[PDB]
Amino acid sequence: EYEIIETIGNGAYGVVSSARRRLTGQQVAIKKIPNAFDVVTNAKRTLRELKILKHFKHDNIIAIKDILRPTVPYGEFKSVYVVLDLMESDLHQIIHSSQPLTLEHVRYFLYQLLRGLKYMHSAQVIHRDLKPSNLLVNENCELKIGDFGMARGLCTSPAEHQYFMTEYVATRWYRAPELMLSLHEYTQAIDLWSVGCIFGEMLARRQLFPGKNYVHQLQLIMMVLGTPSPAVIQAVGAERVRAYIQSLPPRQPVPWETVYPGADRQALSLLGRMLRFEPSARISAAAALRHPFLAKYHDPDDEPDCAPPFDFAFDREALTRERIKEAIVAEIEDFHARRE
Ligand SMILES: Cn1cc(NC(=O)c2cc(C(=O)c3c(Cl)ccc(Cl)c3F)c[nH]2)cn1
Repeated sequence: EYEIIETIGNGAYGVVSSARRRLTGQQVAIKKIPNAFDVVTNAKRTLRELKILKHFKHDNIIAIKDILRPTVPYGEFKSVYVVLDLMESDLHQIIHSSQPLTLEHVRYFLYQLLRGLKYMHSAQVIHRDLKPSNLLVNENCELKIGDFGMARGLCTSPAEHQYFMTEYVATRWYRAPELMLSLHEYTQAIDLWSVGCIFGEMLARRQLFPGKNYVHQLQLIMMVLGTPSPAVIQAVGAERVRAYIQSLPPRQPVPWETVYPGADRQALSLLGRMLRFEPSARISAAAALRHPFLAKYHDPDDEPDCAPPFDFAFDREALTRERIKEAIVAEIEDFHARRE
């Protein structure tokens, strides 16, 4: 049914290969999740991502094109094969390379990212791990958000460690203040912090806050944003961090013009609207698409919401590996039923 071209990916998620459907000739990416059901944690993530990707139909979100059916007896179905959009590169590789990236690239890439988040956010899904390398880009310059392993809804299970240990959620360099400090306000605004970090990175083609560890991360952020306000300092979850921040002299925010000298005025306008300490002070995805910097591409008339919202209830459930296997197989059957 498929003709393998070459291998490209490894690992943590599995193995990725480029391929073509024999009948159509159309090119795809095939991900093998080997021994998919052997570990509960992994199996749970697999089910969560299968449901998420099947839920979205959006040009700026990686899509499942096919899932191969077991052609073996059920008991020997060990590894899962997912067929996905083939994407040549990603935003990290592009930013950190000798490829072009003018203001127009920045503008268009940001536009698509935000377009994808408006959709995803409206379904009540926080990605929680946006970074350049999770944003794939194909030969046509389409940007697609992938890697939904970290994604959660607005109210989650206290049985997960992450519920309390927010400072370990996602990736340090793009991790929102509210996660670092446990500000007890966990919304889609988490993503808009990461977007700001990505935006900044694209403007200078280097990482905005590359802290070596926890404390240095906070220091790097505060070098630009200044010290958090009193109101935020009070809201800090743990005593020692709270105390640490209070131990520093007040610092005034640096205007973005200084951080990124000579950069587009309209770009820094929007950037500033995203990188603020307080979650609810940050611009939303939907509103950022309205900002003058994205004038050129914004079309209210082609930036859909996602109905209905995604429900994360299934993830809360306590299932054995063998039940998770069934649930995943049901999703493969459902995929094909819904088509054929
Ligand atoms: C450099 N290069 C990468 C490819 N592969 C693709 O086309 C491709 C990747 C995806 C993903 O959902 C995805 C995966 Cl599988 C692993 C990790 C992350 Cl972060 C992802 F986003 C979908 N298609 C080919 N070359």
